[PDB]
Amino acid sequence: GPRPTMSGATRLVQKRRHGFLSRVKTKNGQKTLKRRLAKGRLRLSA
Amino acid sequence: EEQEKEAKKSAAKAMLTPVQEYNRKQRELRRARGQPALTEEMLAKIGEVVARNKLG
Amino acid sequence: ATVKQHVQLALSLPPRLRTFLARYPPASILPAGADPETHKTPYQEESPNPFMPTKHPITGKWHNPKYSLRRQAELVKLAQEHGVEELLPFTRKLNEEKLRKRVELGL
Amino acid sequence: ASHRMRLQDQGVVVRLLEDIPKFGRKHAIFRIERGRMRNEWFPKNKAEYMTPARFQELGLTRDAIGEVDRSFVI
Amino acid sequence: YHQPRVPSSAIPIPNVSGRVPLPDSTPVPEDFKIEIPSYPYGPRRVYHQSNTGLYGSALIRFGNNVSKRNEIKTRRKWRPNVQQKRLWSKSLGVFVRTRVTTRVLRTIDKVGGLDEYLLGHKAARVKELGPWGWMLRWRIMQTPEIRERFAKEREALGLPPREKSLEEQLREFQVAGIQ
RNA sequence: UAUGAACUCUUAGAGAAAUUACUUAAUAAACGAAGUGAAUUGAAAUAUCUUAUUAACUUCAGGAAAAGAAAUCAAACGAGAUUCUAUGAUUAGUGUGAACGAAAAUAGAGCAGCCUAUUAAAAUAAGUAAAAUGGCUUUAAAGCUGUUUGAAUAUUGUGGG
RNA sequence: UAGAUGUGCAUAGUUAAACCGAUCAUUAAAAUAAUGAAUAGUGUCUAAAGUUAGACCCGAAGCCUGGUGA
Ligand SMILES: [K+]
Ligand SMILES: [K+]
Ligand SMILES: [K+]
Ligand SMILES: [Mg+2]
Ligand SMILES: [Mg+2]
Ligand SMILES: [Mg+2]
Ligand SMILES: [Mg+2]
Ligand SMILES: [Mg+2]
Ligand SMILES: [Mg+2]
Ligand SMILES: [Mg+2]
Ligand SMILES: [Mg+2]
Ligand SMILES: [Mg+2]
Ligand SMILES: [Mg+2]
Ligand SMILES: [Mg+2]
Repeated sequence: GPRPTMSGATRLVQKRRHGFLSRVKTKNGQKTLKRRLAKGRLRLSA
Repeated sequence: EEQEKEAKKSAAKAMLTPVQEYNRKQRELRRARGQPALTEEMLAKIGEVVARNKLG
Repeated sequence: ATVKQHVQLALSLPPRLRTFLARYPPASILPAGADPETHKTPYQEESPNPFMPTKHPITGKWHNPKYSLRRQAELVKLAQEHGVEELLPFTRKLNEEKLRKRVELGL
Repeated sequence: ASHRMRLQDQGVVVRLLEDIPKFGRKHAIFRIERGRMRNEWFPKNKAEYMTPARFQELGLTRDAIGEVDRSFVI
Repeated sequence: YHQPRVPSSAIPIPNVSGRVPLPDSTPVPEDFKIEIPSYPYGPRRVYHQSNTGLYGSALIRFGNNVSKRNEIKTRRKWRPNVQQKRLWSKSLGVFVRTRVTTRVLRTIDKVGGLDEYLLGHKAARVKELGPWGWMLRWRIMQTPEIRERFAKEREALGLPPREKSLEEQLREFQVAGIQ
C-alpha cells in the first residue's frame, strides 16, 4: 500500500526538483515545458 | 546590426583565388553587355521564312 | 505593306524563340551584303554553335553546350511549329538530320 | 599465381631537386616510397612531386620516369 | 593541437576551434580579435571528430554484421583510418600537426603538397577541407609566398594588381607600443 | 483612414519564472531535410523475412521546406525538369514461405526556364568514375558507403547508361 | 467549325511456351492412328459474399522506444 512519503517534505526541495528554473536551463526540461505548454497547462512547474 | 551581418556574410571574398576573382569579374562585364536586339531588317527576313513555311 | 506583315509574324513567335535568334542569328537573316565572321554577337564569339561542345583554348577541357540535348529537342520542336526550323544551327535533333542519317546508313 | 592479388601502391613520382647519393642524379625522375619523400625529402627541399601540371611545364611526358640507382656515387 | 611557431610570422597557426590567441608579448590594441571568415558549407552536423582534422569526405558509417549460416543482422560501425601526422608546409616552413586520414595523405601527394591541397577552389575540395582545413587555408593566405604567388597569377589572368595585411597590423602595434 | 497609452515573467547577468539587478536586452508547438533507428505483430512456433527506410530521439532550416531543368527514360518509333493525386498494379519481379513490390505510359492539379542564373555562382570539374573486399539498398544492373587501390578527353565516336 | 484524346472487359482456341490457328498440344518426321478442349458479352441498381484494412464487440500478462522520480 501507499506510504507517507511527503512527511517532513520541505518547499525548498520542490523548487529545486520541479521548479521552473530547473526546466528552462536543461535540455530535457524544455520538452516538459513545451509539452505542458502545448496541452494548455497553467502550472508549468511546481 | 545588419551592416555587420552583410559584411560578415561577404567576409570570405578576401580568401578568393586568382581564378575565382577572375570569373567573378567577367559576369559584371558579361552582364553589362546586355541582350542583343533584332533589327527591323532581321525581323522582316524572319517573317518571310515563317510565311513560306506556313502559307507558301 | 507586306514587309510590315512580315515583322508582325517575327514578333508573334514565343519569347523563347526570339531570344535564341537574337543572340544566335543565322547568316540567312543577316544583312544582304554582311559577312558571317564580322559583326558577330557576343554569344556567337564565345561559341559559333551553342549546341555543339567546344574545347576551351587556354584549358584543354571540353565545355558542355549552352543548350543540352533535351533543350535542343524543345527548340527544334518549338521551332518546327512556327516554321523557323531552317534558322537553327546544325543539331542531331533536327528532323532532317535524324531522317538523313537513317536513310544514308540505316540500321 | 591467381587472377586477383592484393592491391599495392608502386610509389610517387618525384624529380630530385638536388643530387642525393645512392638514389639518382639531379633532375632525375623515378618512383620512390611515399614515406621517404613525405618525411625526409620534401621538407628538406630535396625533391618535388611530379604532378601532371609539372610534366607539362617541364615539357616531359609520363614516359620519362626512370629507376632508382642504388650504385650512384657523388 | 600544439603547433610549431612560424619562423618569421607573429600570427600563430589557428587553433582547432578557430580562435587565434596572440601571445602576451605581442602588443594588441583594446578589443582586437583575429576572426577567420565563416566556412561556407558550415560545420558537419554529424561526427564532430571530422571538424578538427583533414578527413576528406569520410565519416563514421553504420551497417550490419551478418552471420555465416543464418545471416542475422546486427548493427556495427565503420571508422575511418584516422592518424595524426606532421605535414610539411612550404609556405609556413614548419610541420603542421593535424589528424589526417590515409586517403587524404595520398591526395596531398597527388596534388604536390599540403599547401596545394588547401588552395584548391573546386567545390568537391572545399567540402573535403572542412572547418579546420578552411582555417589552414586562411593561414597560408597570409604568408608572403602565397601572397606573392597569387599576385603573379593575377597578371596572367589580366587582373589589376592588388588593403593592409594582417601581418602589418601586428607589426604596427609593436611600433605604436613604444611611442 | 490616422493617432496617445499598452505593466511584470518566459526574454541581459544571477536566482527557488513573474524577484533581484539592470536596460530603449526580446520568436512556442505542428509541418521539412539529414543522421540514428527499434519492438509489439504476421509467418498459425521461429532465426532470413515481415512489422519498417515505421514510431521515437538528435541536429539544422523556412514560412513553407525538400526536389528540380537529364551522364533521365525509351527501343529502332519517340518522349522531354521537379513536386502532388489516380490508373498502370493483389502486375513485372523478389522471396523456401508469409508476404513485399516497381517503371515506362496515361489522366488531372500546376507549368518556367536558365548561367547576363534577375542577387551576383563554373575559367566545365581526379584520389573523381571505376575495381577488389566488408555492408546498405536491391532483381545480379544502377545508386550509397568504410578499407586497400585507381582511368579517359567529344558523333572525326572520348566518357556514362 | 473541325479533328483527336483518356484504364478496362469480351470478340478463338491451344500449349510449359512461342510459332501456329478452327484448329492446337504429345508422338524426337509428319500423317482424322490415338486423347483432351469451340459459340453473348458488358454496365448499372438491390442484396448476400471472398480478400486487405481495427474488420462483429469487450478483455490480457508481457515486448520495445522516449521521458519522470532518491
Ligand atoms: K513501495
Ligand atoms: K565525434
Ligand atoms: K553496384
Ligand atoms: Mg524526509
Ligand atoms: Mg605500401
Ligand atoms: Mg529580467
Ligand atoms: Mg535570465
Ligand atoms: Mg510455419
Ligand atoms: Mg508475380
Ligand atoms: Mg563535365
Ligand atoms: Mg561509386
Ligand atoms: Mg554496366
Ligand atoms: Mg556508374
Ligand atoms: Mg486468347
